[PDB]
Amino acid sequence: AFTVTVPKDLYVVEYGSNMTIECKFPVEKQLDLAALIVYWEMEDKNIIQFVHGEEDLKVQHSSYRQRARLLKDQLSLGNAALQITDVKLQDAGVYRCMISYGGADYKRITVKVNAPYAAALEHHH
Amino acid sequence: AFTVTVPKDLYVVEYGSNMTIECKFPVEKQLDLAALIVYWEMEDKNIIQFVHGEEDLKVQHSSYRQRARLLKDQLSLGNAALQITDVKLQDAGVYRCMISYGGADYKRITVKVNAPYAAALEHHHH
Ligand SMILES: COc1cc(CN[C@@H](CO)C(=O)O)nc(Nc2cccc(-c3ccccc3)c2C)n1
Repeated sequence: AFTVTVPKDLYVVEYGSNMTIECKFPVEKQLDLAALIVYWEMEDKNIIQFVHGEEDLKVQHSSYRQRARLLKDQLSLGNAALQITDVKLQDAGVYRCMISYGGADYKRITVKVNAPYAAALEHHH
Repeated sequence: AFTVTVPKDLYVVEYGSNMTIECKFPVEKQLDLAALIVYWEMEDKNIIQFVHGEEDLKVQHSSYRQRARLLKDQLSLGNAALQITDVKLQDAGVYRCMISYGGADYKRITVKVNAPYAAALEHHHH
Protein backbone atom coordinates (compact mmCIF):
# COMPACT_ATOMS: atom_id res chain seq x y z
CA ALA A 1 0.00 0.00 0.00
CA PHE A 2 0.95 3.67 0.36
CA THR A 3 3.93 3.92 2.72
CA VAL A 4 5.99 6.98 3.59
CA THR A 5 9.74 6.33 3.76
CA VAL A 6 12.29 8.33 5.76
CA PRO A 7 15.94 8.10 4.59
CA LYS A 8 17.23 9.30 7.99
CA ASP A 9 15.40 8.89 11.29
CA LEU A 10 17.79 11.04 13.35
CA TYR A 11 19.35 14.40 12.53
CA VAL A 12 22.18 15.92 14.56
CA VAL A 13 22.54 19.64 13.86
CA GLU A 14 24.51 22.47 15.44
CA TYR A 15 23.02 25.56 17.05
CA GLY A 16 22.24 28.31 14.56
CA SER A 17 22.71 26.07 11.52
CA ASN A 18 20.13 25.18 8.87
CA MET A 19 18.65 21.68 8.60
CA THR A 20 16.53 20.08 5.87
CA ILE A 21 14.64 16.96 6.95
CA GLU A 22 13.34 14.50 4.36
CA CYS A 23 10.47 12.05 4.17
CA LYS A 24 9.48 10.49 0.86
CA PHE A 25 6.18 9.31 -0.63
CA PRO A 26 5.51 7.29 -3.81
CA VAL A 27 4.61 9.34 -6.89
CA GLU A 28 3.18 7.57 -9.94
CA LYS A 29 3.61 9.89 -12.93
CA GLN A 30 2.89 13.55 -12.11
CA LEU A 31 1.47 15.20 -8.99
CA ASP A 32 -2.27 15.50 -8.39
CA LEU A 33 -1.67 18.52 -6.17
CA ALA A 34 -5.43 18.69 -5.53
CA ALA A 35 -5.04 15.45 -3.54
CA LEU A 36 -1.65 15.98 -1.86
CA ILE A 37 -1.87 16.61 1.89
CA VAL A 38 1.37 17.21 3.82
CA TYR A 39 1.31 17.91 7.56
CA TRP A 40 4.59 18.69 9.32
CA GLU A 41 4.51 18.90 13.11
CA MET A 42 6.81 18.59 16.12
CA GLU A 43 5.46 18.07 19.66
CA ASP A 44 1.82 18.89 18.83
CA LYS A 45 3.01 22.15 17.23
CA ASN A 46 2.23 22.60 13.54
CA ILE A 47 5.13 23.67 11.35
CA ILE A 48 3.64 23.60 7.83
CA GLN A 49 0.25 22.62 6.36
CA PHE A 50 0.18 21.72 2.65
CA VAL A 51 -3.37 21.27 1.45
CA HIS A 52 -4.60 21.73 -2.11
CA GLY A 53 -1.80 23.40 -4.02
CA GLU A 54 -0.42 25.80 -1.46
CA GLU A 55 0.44 26.12 2.22
CA ASP A 56 -2.16 26.82 4.91
CA LEU A 57 -0.26 29.17 7.22
CA LYS A 58 -3.32 29.66 9.43
CA VAL A 59 -2.16 27.11 12.04
CA GLN A 60 1.62 27.42 11.63
CA HIS A 61 3.31 28.17 14.95
CA SER A 62 4.97 31.55 15.38
CA SER A 63 8.30 29.93 16.31
CA TYR A 64 8.33 28.30 12.86
CA ARG A 65 7.05 31.26 10.84
CA GLN A 66 9.85 32.90 8.78
CA ARG A 67 11.98 29.82 9.61
CA ALA A 68 10.06 26.88 8.11
CA ARG A 69 9.55 26.14 4.42
CA LEU A 70 8.62 22.98 2.54
CA LEU A 71 10.52 22.53 -0.72
CA LYS A 72 7.65 22.64 -3.22
CA ASP A 73 9.98 21.70 -6.08
CA GLN A 74 10.75 18.41 -4.33
CA LEU A 75 7.05 17.53 -3.96
CA SER A 76 6.96 16.68 -7.67
CA LEU A 77 9.73 14.13 -7.03
CA GLY A 78 7.83 12.80 -4.00
CA ASN A 79 10.12 14.39 -1.40
CA ALA A 80 8.26 16.30 1.33
CA ALA A 81 11.31 18.20 2.56
CA LEU A 82 10.99 20.69 5.42
CA GLN A 83 13.71 23.29 5.98
CA ILE A 84 14.23 25.06 9.32
CA THR A 85 16.73 27.93 9.37
CA ASP A 86 18.64 28.90 12.53
CA VAL A 87 17.96 25.73 14.50
CA LYS A 88 17.73 26.49 18.22
CA LEU A 89 17.73 24.24 21.30
CA GLN A 90 13.92 24.08 21.33
CA ASP A 91 13.87 22.57 17.82
CA ALA A 92 15.05 19.26 19.32
CA GLY A 93 12.43 16.55 19.67
CA VAL A 94 10.22 14.21 17.66
CA TYR A 95 8.98 15.50 14.30
CA ARG A 96 6.06 13.90 12.45
CA CYS A 97 5.38 14.09 8.71
CA MET A 98 1.94 12.90 7.59
CA ILE A 99 1.27 12.56 3.85
CA SER A 100 -1.98 11.80 2.02
CA TYR A 101 -1.65 11.09 -1.74
CA GLY A 102 -4.19 8.40 -2.58
CA GLY A 103 -3.06 6.56 0.53
CA ALA A 104 -1.96 7.76 3.94
CA ASP A 105 1.01 7.11 6.22
CA TYR A 106 3.30 8.94 8.61
CA LYS A 107 6.85 8.63 9.91
CA ARG A 108 8.64 10.20 12.87
CA ILE A 109 12.04 11.89 12.92
CA THR A 110 14.11 12.74 16.00
CA VAL A 111 16.28 15.87 15.97
CA LYS A 112 19.23 16.36 18.32
CA VAL A 113 20.72 19.86 18.61
CA ASN A 114 24.26 20.38 19.85
CA ALA A 115 24.93 23.86 21.21
CA PRO A 116 27.64 25.82 23.03
CA TYR A 117 27.42 26.81 26.68
CA ALA A 118 26.13 30.33 25.98
CA ALA A 119 23.08 29.19 24.00
CA ALA A 120 22.43 26.39 26.51
CA LEU A 121 22.50 28.81 29.45
CA GLU A 122 19.89 30.84 27.56
CA HIS A 123 17.56 27.84 27.41
CA HIS A 124 18.18 27.16 31.12
CA HIS A 125 16.98 30.73 31.84
CA ALA B 1 -12.72 21.43 5.29
CA PHE B 2 -12.16 17.86 6.49
CA THR B 3 -12.14 17.88 10.31
CA VAL B 4 -12.04 14.97 12.77
CA THR B 5 -14.33 15.42 15.77
CA VAL B 6 -13.93 13.93 19.26
CA PRO B 7 -17.00 13.91 21.56
CA LYS B 8 -14.65 13.55 24.56
CA ASP B 9 -11.06 14.72 24.99
CA LEU B 10 -10.63 12.86 28.31
CA TYR B 11 -11.72 9.38 29.44
CA VAL B 12 -11.68 8.15 33.04
CA VAL B 13 -11.89 4.34 33.16
CA GLU B 14 -11.47 1.67 35.82
CA TYR B 15 -8.83 -1.05 35.82
CA GLY B 16 -9.86 -4.24 34.03
CA SER B 17 -13.00 -2.67 32.55
CA ASN B 18 -13.87 -2.15 28.88
CA MET B 19 -13.44 1.28 27.29
CA THR B 20 -14.56 2.60 23.90
CA ILE B 21 -12.98 5.84 22.66
CA GLU B 22 -14.67 7.74 19.83
CA CYS B 23 -13.38 9.99 17.07
CA LYS B 24 -15.71 11.18 14.34
CA PHE B 25 -15.21 12.10 10.69
CA PRO B 26 -17.68 13.50 8.16
CA VAL B 27 -19.14 11.08 5.59
CA GLU B 28 -21.54 12.62 3.09
CA LYS B 29 -22.57 9.65 0.95
CA GLN B 30 -20.89 6.24 1.29
CA LEU B 31 -17.46 4.73 2.01
CA ASP B 32 -14.56 4.95 -0.39
CA LEU B 33 -13.29 1.93 1.52
CA ALA B 34 -10.31 1.96 -0.85
CA ALA B 35 -9.61 5.49 0.45
CA LEU B 36 -10.40 5.24 4.18
CA ILE B 37 -7.26 5.15 6.32
CA VAL B 38 -7.71 4.99 10.11
CA TYR B 39 -4.71 5.08 12.45
CA TRP B 40 -5.23 4.55 16.19
CA GLU B 41 -2.10 5.30 18.20
CA MET B 42 -0.87 5.96 21.72
CA GLU B 43 2.48 7.71 22.34
CA ASP B 44 4.16 6.77 19.05
CA LYS B 45 2.94 3.17 19.44
CA ASN B 46 0.52 1.93 16.79
CA ILE B 47 -2.69 0.32 18.05
CA ILE B 48 -4.79 -0.23 14.91
CA GLN B 49 -4.25 0.38 11.19
CA PHE B 50 -7.41 0.32 9.06
CA VAL B 51 -6.39 0.39 5.39
CA HIS B 52 -8.43 -0.82 2.39
CA GLY B 53 -11.38 -2.10 4.42
CA GLU B 54 -9.58 -4.25 7.02
CA GLU B 55 -7.04 -3.98 9.83
CA ASP B 56 -3.29 -4.37 9.25
CA LEU B 57 -1.95 -5.25 12.71
CA LYS B 58 1.60 -5.62 11.35
CA VAL B 59 2.83 -2.58 13.32
CA GLN B 60 0.60 -3.01 16.38
CA HIS B 61 2.47 -2.91 19.68
CA SER B 62 2.56 -6.18 21.61
CA SER B 63 0.88 -4.52 24.61
CA TYR B 64 -2.35 -4.13 22.58
CA ARG B 65 -2.62 -7.49 20.79
CA GLN B 66 -5.90 -9.41 21.31
CA ARG B 67 -7.37 -6.39 23.15
CA ALA B 68 -7.81 -3.65 20.53
CA ARG B 69 -10.39 -3.73 17.75
CA LEU B 70 -11.92 -1.08 15.50
CA LEU B 71 -15.73 -1.15 15.43
CA LYS B 72 -16.34 -1.62 11.71
CA ASP B 73 -20.13 -1.23 12.03
CA GLN B 74 -19.87 2.33 13.41
CA LEU B 75 -18.08 3.47 10.22
CA SER B 76 -21.57 3.99 8.74
CA LEU B 77 -22.12 7.50 10.13
CA GLY B 78 -18.47 8.51 10.47
CA ASN B 79 -17.69 6.95 13.87
CA ALA B 80 -14.19 5.46 14.14
CA ALA B 81 -14.68 3.85 17.56
CA LEU B 82 -11.80 1.99 19.23
CA GLN B 83 -12.50 -0.54 21.98
CA ILE B 84 -9.84 -1.74 24.45
CA THR B 85 -10.44 -4.87 26.51
CA ASP B 86 -8.67 -5.15 29.87
CA VAL B 87 -7.73 -1.50 30.30
CA LYS B 88 -4.43 -1.56 32.16
CA LEU B 89 -2.39 1.08 33.96
CA GLN B 90 0.00 1.07 30.99
CA ASP B 91 -2.91 1.95 28.67
CA ALA B 92 -2.95 5.45 30.19
CA GLY B 93 -1.58 8.29 28.10
CA VAL B 94 -2.30 10.35 25.01
CA TYR B 95 -4.10 8.52 22.20
CA ARG B 96 -4.19 9.76 18.61
CA CYS B 97 -6.93 9.08 16.05
CA MET B 98 -5.77 9.73 12.48
CA ILE B 99 -8.29 9.48 9.63
CA SER B 100 -7.86 10.09 5.90
CA TYR B 101 -11.13 10.06 3.99
CA GLY B 102 -11.34 12.87 1.50
CA GLY B 103 -8.73 14.87 3.38
CA ALA B 104 -6.75 14.28 6.54
CA ASP B 105 -6.99 15.26 10.20
CA TYR B 106 -6.14 13.91 13.64
CA LYS B 107 -7.15 14.55 17.25
CA ARG B 108 -5.70 13.48 20.60
CA ILE B 109 -7.53 11.84 23.51
CA THR B 110 -6.26 11.39 27.07
CA VAL B 111 -7.10 8.26 29.09
CA LYS B 112 -6.80 8.12 32.89
CA VAL B 113 -6.84 4.72 34.60
CA ASN B 114 -7.91 4.30 38.22
CA ALA B 115 -6.86 1.04 39.86
CA PRO B 116 -6.86 -0.57 43.32
CA TYR B 117 -3.69 -0.88 45.35
CA ALA B 118 -2.99 -4.49 44.34
CA ALA B 119 -2.91 -3.79 40.60
CA ALA B 120 -1.02 -0.52 41.13
CA LEU B 121 1.69 -1.98 43.38
CA GLU B 122 2.07 -4.82 40.89
CA HIS B 123 2.39 -2.25 38.09
CA HIS B 124 4.75 -0.14 40.22
CA HIS B 125 7.19 -3.06 39.99
CA HIS B 126 8.08 -4.94 36.81
C1 LIG C 1 -3.77 18.64 12.81
O1 LIG C 1 -4.31 19.19 11.64
C2 LIG C 1 -4.09 18.42 10.49
C3 LIG C 1 -4.46 18.90 9.29
C4 LIG C 1 -4.26 18.17 8.16
C5 LIG C 1 -4.69 18.72 6.80
N1 LIG C 1 -5.17 20.09 6.93
C6 LIG C 1 -6.62 20.18 6.78
C7 LIG C 1 -7.15 19.14 5.79
O2 LIG C 1 -8.51 19.37 5.55
C8 LIG C 1 -7.29 19.99 8.14
O3 LIG C 1 -7.78 18.87 8.45
O4 LIG C 1 -7.35 20.94 8.96
N2 LIG C 1 -3.69 16.98 8.25
C9 LIG C 1 -3.32 16.50 9.46
N3 LIG C 1 -2.69 15.19 9.60
C10 LIG C 1 -2.49 14.24 8.52
C11 LIG C 1 -2.02 14.62 7.27
C12 LIG C 1 -1.84 13.67 6.28
C13 LIG C 1 -2.11 12.34 6.53
C14 LIG C 1 -2.58 11.95 7.78
C15 LIG C 1 -2.84 10.61 8.03
C16 LIG C 1 -4.12 10.10 7.92
C17 LIG C 1 -4.36 8.76 8.17
C18 LIG C 1 -3.31 7.93 8.53
C19 LIG C 1 -2.03 8.43 8.63
C20 LIG C 1 -1.79 9.77 8.38
C21 LIG C 1 -2.76 12.90 8.78
C22 LIG C 1 -3.26 12.50 10.16
N4 LIG C 1 -3.52 17.23 10.57
